[PDB]
Amino acid sequence: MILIADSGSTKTHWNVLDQGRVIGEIFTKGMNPFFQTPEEMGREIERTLLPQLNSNRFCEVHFFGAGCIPEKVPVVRNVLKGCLDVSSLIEVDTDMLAAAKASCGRSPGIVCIMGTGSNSCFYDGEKIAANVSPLGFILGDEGSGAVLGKLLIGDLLKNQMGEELKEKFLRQYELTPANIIERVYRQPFPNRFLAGISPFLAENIEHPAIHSLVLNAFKSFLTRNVMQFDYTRYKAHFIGSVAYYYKDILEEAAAATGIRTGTIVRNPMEGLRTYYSTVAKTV
Amino acid sequence: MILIADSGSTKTHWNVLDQGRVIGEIFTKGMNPFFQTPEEMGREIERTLLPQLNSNRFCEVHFFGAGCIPEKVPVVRNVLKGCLDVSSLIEVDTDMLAAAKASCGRSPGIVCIMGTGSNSCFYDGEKIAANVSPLGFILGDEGSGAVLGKLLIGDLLKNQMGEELKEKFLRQYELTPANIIERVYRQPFPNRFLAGISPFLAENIEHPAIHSLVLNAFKSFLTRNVMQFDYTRYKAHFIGSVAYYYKDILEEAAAATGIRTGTIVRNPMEGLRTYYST
Ligand SMILES: Nc1ncnc2c1ncn2[C@@H]1O[C@H](COP(=O)(O)OP(=O)(O)CP(=O)(O)O)[C@@H](O)[C@H]1O
Ligand SMILES: Nc1ncnc2c1ncn2[C@@H]1O[C@H](COP(=O)(O)OP(=O)(O)CP(=O)(O)O)[C@@H](O)[C@H]1O
Ligand SMILES: [Mg+2]
Repeated sequence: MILIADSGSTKTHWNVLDQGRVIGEIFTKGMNPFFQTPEEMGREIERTLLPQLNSNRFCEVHFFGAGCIPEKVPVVRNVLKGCLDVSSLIEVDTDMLAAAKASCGRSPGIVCIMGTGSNSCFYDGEKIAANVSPLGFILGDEGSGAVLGKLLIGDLLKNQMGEELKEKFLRQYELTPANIIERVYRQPFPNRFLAGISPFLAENIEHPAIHSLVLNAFKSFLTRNVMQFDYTRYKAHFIGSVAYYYKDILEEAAAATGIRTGTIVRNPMEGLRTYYSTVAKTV
Repeated sequence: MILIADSGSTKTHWNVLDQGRVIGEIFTKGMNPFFQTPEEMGREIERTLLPQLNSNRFCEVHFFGAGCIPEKVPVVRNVLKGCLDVSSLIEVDTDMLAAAKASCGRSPGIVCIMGTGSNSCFYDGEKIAANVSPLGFILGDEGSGAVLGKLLIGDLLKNQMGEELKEKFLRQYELTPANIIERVYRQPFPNRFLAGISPFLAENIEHPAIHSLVLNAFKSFLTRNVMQFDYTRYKAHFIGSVAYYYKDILEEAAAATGIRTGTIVRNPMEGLRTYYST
């Protein structure tokens, strides 16, 4: 009856709300209109989503994703209307707004995403009222998986972390220094590659130098992004796998910088379902 | 007459030496064999160097450049041989070895380059004996023009430096944030773009936040790169426009970190002239 989606770098999460039930665990590839053509997006829904659905008939669709800024929402709406039989309404907005709806519902707060990339905004309870452009894995995106990966690879290859952790990393991911350079400078989606090797931090978090890398990265995200908003007045909510799997260090960073922490959740899907059952039910 | 050259990402510096005199000072574009075919290098030499010479006869050529690793030495040497009339010797090596010969001559030393990129090595008096791979403008290249540019843009756009400096930057270079994202992530030579806007720091160095940016970047270069070497035994030499035009801050970084600076020079040409005169 209702279809909801949150689209990230790696995957899109789809949920169906129908007759008081939730059907989750429906995944496709990411669906970012800055990186995919309308025919690529259409091909992807047709081939990978529709087979997982009993029907393509829906009352409403609420699609959220990276790249679904104003300029791109008509494109995405178009793709969806061509694949799905939607009787009422198709909403398209950003992953950030999904994170806000999930974590804050209908009330105000500071909302942050910490996954492959990172992002932060002020949500007024209805819409994003302010935001800090992340700037990508090179210039910004502090605390993201990609930046964590960027920091780690720099530390290991420059021998900042000793021989053992370096060789353990290269052996684990079957990388040479030459391969890493190739992938970072000369292949598509280097941010994805870097994020993909960042779990090495969580696995080795016991090492003081690893713990420190993560702590400093997070402090950097908070001071450069979150502290731009009225943080002494509003809780900051965090959504994403980086936020979640390094939750202890994120709280440590917040205590050290002076930020009131709120929700820390792995993904916004549970919160979005709450949104569409409770608050958004009425409209 | 002998011809000496030091080639980086921006320029190739050439000197003609004859009878104890420097007979010409000539610039062409950079010639990196990883970024140019042998053909393209030949054309650039013929079109831009040769018109600036009054003969193409040299006893020796000594060409130093980024990318001129052993793998590429035959390719570069062949282009030079096909463009010039050299009687005795064509030597081809790295910009790093040029910095070493210039700053150290025949004595050991720690040698660093701080230009568009950065690099650090130990020179044993004859050849480079050890080095720290720079890792490029994303992963490494601490203290480089590219990285200074990267730090600046982040700081300005994320409002860490005030509104005035941000507006001044965007106005000066006729840039929007959209343009910047485009140039950094989706256009060729993003490191060159970043390095190309880095002079804004030198132009605004009296601003505390600007000075702070540069000091911290230099500290990071020293701790991550130079300190890998036997720096209490050898003084560290610095070659490059970034090392030169931020000399005072580099010395401050060095004193803060316990590194003993030697030579700080804009480029190795002076030193290379001394080298070939002994
Ligand atoms: N168990 C785990 N331990 C450590 N890191 C993990 C992890 N599971 C995932 N990650 C890391 O989290 C990052 C991606 O998390 P997430 O799935 O939230 O990103 P995403 O790309 O879908 C959101 P966006 O694109 O909006 O930033 C990657 O860096 C990944 O390696
Ligand atoms: N007067 C000046 N003040 C500050 N920065 C300067 C400068 N002149 C050049 N730069 C910057 O220095 C960087 C390059 O340094 P340099 O001039 O040594 O060239 P390079 O590193 O490409 C070696 P080569 O000269 O052989 O090409 C660029 O970011 C450039 O804009
Ligand atoms: Mg120059």
